[PDB]
Amino acid sequence: KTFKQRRTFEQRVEDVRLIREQHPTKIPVIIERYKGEKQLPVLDKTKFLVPDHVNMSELIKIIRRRLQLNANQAFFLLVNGHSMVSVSTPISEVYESEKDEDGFLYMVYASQETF
Ligand SMILES: CC(=O)Nc1cccc(NC(N)=O)c1
Ligand SMILES: [Cl-]
Repeated sequence: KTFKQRRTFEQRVEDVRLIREQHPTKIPVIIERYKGEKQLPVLDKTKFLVPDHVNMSELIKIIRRRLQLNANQAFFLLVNGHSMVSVSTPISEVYESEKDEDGFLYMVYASQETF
């Protein structure tokens, strides 16, 4: 059902290596809806190539637009399984510290802070 369940560790590593070769300025991001989530819709895809200069605040705005949310729908994003300490960090810096061993950066979204 989840990305890590659909693709082998070998397959995920090789896909991150191809993104380094073909899209060297992009961060490879996996974005999934929390398995408990009732309110927010599912995304149209799972794997996102994010420009490495955007900060987490801008990436939250990007995901809100992709989900076509309105002003008063709540949205919380986990990175590497936990809350973001800051939304001001460039995603290139977030990637270096929070990347998975497969080389993806894993994010999960919910309408509650309580995941
Ligand atoms: C055994 C082997 O190929 N290793 C390796 C390690 C890091 C990066 C890459 N290539 C890449 N396109 O990111 C390949
Ligand atoms: Cl690129």
